[PDB]
Amino acid sequence: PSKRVITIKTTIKGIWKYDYRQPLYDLVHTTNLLVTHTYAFTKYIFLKELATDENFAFNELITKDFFVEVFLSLVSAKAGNSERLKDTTKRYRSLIGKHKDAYFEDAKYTPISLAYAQQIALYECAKVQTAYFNNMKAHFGNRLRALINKLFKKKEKVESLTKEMEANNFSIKEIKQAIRKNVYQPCNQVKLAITKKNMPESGLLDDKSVTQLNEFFSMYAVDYTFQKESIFYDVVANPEKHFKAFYKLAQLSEAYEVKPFACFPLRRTFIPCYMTVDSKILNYHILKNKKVLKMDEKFNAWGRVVNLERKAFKSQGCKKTLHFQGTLETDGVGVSILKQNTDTNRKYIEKLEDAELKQTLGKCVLMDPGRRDLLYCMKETSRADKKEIMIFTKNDRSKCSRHFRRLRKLLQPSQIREAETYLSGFATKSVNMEKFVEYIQARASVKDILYEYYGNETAKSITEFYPESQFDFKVDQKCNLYYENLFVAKIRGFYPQPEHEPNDITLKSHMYHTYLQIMLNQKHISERLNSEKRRKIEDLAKAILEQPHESGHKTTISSLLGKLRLLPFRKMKFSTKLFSDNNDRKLVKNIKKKFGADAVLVLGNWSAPNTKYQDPTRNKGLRRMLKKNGFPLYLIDEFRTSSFCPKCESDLEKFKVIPNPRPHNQEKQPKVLCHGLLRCKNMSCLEQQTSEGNQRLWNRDQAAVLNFRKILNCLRETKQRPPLFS
Amino acid sequence: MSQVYFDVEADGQPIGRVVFKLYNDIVPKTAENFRALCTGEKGFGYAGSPFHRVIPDFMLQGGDFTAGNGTGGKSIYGGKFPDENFKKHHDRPGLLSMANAGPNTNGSQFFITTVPCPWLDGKHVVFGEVVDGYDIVKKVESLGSPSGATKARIVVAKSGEL
DNA sequence: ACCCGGGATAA
DNA sequence: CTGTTTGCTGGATGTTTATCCCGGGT
RNA sequence: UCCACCAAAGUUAUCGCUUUGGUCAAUUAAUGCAGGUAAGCAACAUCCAGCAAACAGA
DNA sequence: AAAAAAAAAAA
DNA sequence: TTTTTTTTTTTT
Ligand SMILES: [Mg+2]
Ligand SMILES: [Zn+2]
Repeated sequence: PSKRVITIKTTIKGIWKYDYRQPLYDLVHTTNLLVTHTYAFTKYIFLKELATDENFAFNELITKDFFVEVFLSLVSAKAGNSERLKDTTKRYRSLIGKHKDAYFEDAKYTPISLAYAQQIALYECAKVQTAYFNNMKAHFGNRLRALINKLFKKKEKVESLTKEMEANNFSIKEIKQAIRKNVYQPCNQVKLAITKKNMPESGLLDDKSVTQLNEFFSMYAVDYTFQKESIFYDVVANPEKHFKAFYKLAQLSEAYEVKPFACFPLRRTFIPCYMTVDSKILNYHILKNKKVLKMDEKFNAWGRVVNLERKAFKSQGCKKTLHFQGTLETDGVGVSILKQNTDTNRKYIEKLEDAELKQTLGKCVLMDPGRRDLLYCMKETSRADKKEIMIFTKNDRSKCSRHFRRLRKLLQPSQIREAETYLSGFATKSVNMEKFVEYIQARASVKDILYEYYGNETAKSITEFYPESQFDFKVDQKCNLYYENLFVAKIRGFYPQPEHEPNDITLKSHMYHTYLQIMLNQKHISERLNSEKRRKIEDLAKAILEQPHESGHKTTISSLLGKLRLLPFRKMKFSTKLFSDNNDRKLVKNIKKKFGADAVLVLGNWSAPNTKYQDPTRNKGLRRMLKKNGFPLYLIDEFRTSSFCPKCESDLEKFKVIPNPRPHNQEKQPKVLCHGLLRCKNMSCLEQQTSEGNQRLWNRDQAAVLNFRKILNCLRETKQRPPLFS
Repeated sequence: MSQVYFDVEADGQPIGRVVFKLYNDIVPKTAENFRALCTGEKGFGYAGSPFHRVIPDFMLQGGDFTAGNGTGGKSIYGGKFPDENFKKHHDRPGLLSMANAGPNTNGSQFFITTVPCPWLDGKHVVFGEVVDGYDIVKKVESLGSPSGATKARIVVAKSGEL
């Protein structure tokens, strides 16, 4: 039967028993480090073998069976029966050992004792293989086309021809035709020749390009022929026999100074990533059991670590057909619970029909998707005297993201900044041996500090990241208490105070003790400090009473509490996901409130491409979320929908000059033309006046939605798009 | 105008009683909330709530029955209720008013003024006056400090209405 | 003769 | 015009379970 | 290197414009929404390609 | 300038 | 059937 998987997110602090938390942290850290080293060592082996002999059989080694051996080579365990090893396993182990010692010295790494590491290796190597295959399938064709264009020197030839024809005073269309029939057509011929594996017609490429093409084609077998006479199709159809060639392609790109791309996937994030916790993994590593756990006890073991009666683990879906099957994905802070229904034992409005189009009368909502204003929505019944308008901007969605970004920017220790700047001198996506080895050494030089900083949530931390730092409590206008930037609690009886500015020494020296006492009782603060530090902190607080004027106690307490300034990055990501979900639900609720429960959504056809100097925009995900909530969503073209005046169909223009909207660019370009404000050239468009020259002013989104309404009405009345918007 | 009384104990030793008179006819809602908190009808009250801020010659404060450090306090109507009126002013000592973190942030915390506070007019609501036990109020105030920290733990052991 | 690990293969 | 760390958006592919045998204890 | 939401006005369906009146869960908290005893709803991890923020180097 | 979209011209 | 090409959105 059909299979579906539903994932539910939660936190370790909620479902995980305190008794078995540290083992989970240790397992997560070890697994993440081993996976990162597995990626690095796999790329190291591939580049070492391909950099010495090009006859190496690299295509057949991209499989989970080899990645598993690579992963296990990084773990120390008691040796088994070697004579029972599989034939391929022996070759994989020999190849790994050929470079194991060199890689350990390069990365300054030692094997980590981890018994029962087979399942973890399998789970991580499956993802490694998936990443390799997906990356190749995705980008092989595009990178091949880029290399083909570079080989023919398309840009250079185009520029040379254009600059030669300029001296002859040729016309624009003549230049375009000459470029088309002198550059583009031979380039397409070369494209076809390379696609069908046959060399192009003589003279289309120089000797160097011919040699490079010969080298590229030598990667494939002599008798091997691309299926359906298309390399771009054979890559998807039979990826297995292309990986080696892909590498060569990447090399050729670096031969032309093209921007490097990650041919070999690598894990570079220092924050621990999610790992799959299985029943066997839980039994062996977390429960520390030393005997086989069969399916009969499968759930009972889970009952000894987490509670299965909570909402998170309860059955879900229609008729409760989805059940938890003892598989989790956790990184020590966030937890993903998977539920499956089977055993684990191996349109456009212009193209709508009359019946569908005419049932939306009085329910259509016209949306103009912008960049800063994500959704400008207007209803059909909107009038000048009744504004049924809604605005959903980028600030509302980016509140939490910007807050977290500013927190990271301000709280980043200088040492981490220096480490990142130093590591910036070594590219990772390069396929050259020298650069990869240099990056390995550079990463080894700063891994300790980077992991300690980013693993502060669960890893042991001793480094002092904030030397010569003094912390003083502050209270904002809302009576919220902050240490430096860490929220403590809201004081509801703070305003009542004596006359303004009681600057006596005793008050300002003793309020610190009161604020410290208030802070220490907070759960989210106490849980972050162990008894060893808490006892000393309380002892110093006691001494502060005797001598408030002394500053040494404050410095000592600040040094002790410096741990609180580190950020929970994983929990920040979890909160970001929750904030995104909350924003989606808030938008749905606002749409259902302002417009109606059964409102029909009309959205612009803008693709919202990622453009330089602007933040990423959510367009496809927005439509998917809207449809998932039951809103009928239909696309309407935006052709000439913002360059005409709805009042009289006259053209619009930009006139207002405003300082640069972005403050940081004001010092460079002080003023720019307003983009969201337009005016109608037709003077008579505005109501009667004593020749004062006033002209109607429009917000571009409002004009766009009005033109959308015009188009919808024209389609309803005639079923054809209005001529002005053809 | 109903009256309410509290029993004050320092370090487990009773020290006196304070008798209050409420302006029910002037501020009905705040007076009703204070009476409910004093009588414990709503399942929660000032019983055991400490005086967490005593500033000598300035004020005594209390009413935090959820955290005991000024960060807690809830009213019968919910988290907070709007200010009712300002028909009374801080012109004489012994006045009992509500502490707040700004407009429309009234909760359960209350305070008693030992000296005139003309600068607090229009910022907080006055809804009671001390009718007896002002000597006990001064006795407790003598144990206060400028920062508000009390030299000993002072809590309300019993409360009642008359 | 009995029991206790722990790597490795495998659908 | 590039690089490191983080994040936002979009595309693509998965999400376990006995059984065998050598070495050790003894 | 910043900007949460709802309404009036300069004003004309007026701008990363401005003055006002109203809301504040602040948050380095936690599975979220909606319901009052339960009860219903909600796809997550990795990699890759673009873009954004801090710094560095042509 | 720079990314995708509907639809037309060219072979 | 496939590749450029015209016009427009968003904003710099
Ligand atoms: Mg538009
Ligand atoms: Zn007009």
